[PDB]
Amino acid sequence: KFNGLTVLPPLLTDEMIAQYTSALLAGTITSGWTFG
Amino acid sequence: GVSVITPGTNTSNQVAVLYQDVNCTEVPSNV
Ligand SMILES: *[C@@H]1O[C@H](CO)[C@@H](O)[C@H](O)[C@H]1NC(C)=O
Ligand SMILES: *[C@@H]1O[C@H](CO)[C@@H](O)[C@H](O)[C@H]1NC(C)=O
Repeated sequence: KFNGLTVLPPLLTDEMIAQYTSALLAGTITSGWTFG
Repeated sequence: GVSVITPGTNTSNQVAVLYQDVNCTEVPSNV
């Protein structure tokens, strides 16, 4: 939108990043520091 | 913009093409 200027989308969507943080958060609530 | 997706010429010479943020009904199989 404009003249020669474009914006590229990020590779990870926001859904994917919220998935990543919920996996980190379920790992720590449930296993402590052992999963890292 | 137009981008070309290639597996590498040392694998194949087939190619796919991305027309960036263009509605796919006004470009000019698999669309
Ligand atoms: C590139 O080509 C060489 C010889 O033609 C082959 O040994 C090598 O595996 C090829 N690389 C890939 C990624 O296919
Ligand atoms: C492309 O145009 C058609 C016709 O109006 C429309 O139905 C379609 O939703 C458009 N593409 C996108 C991604 O919205």
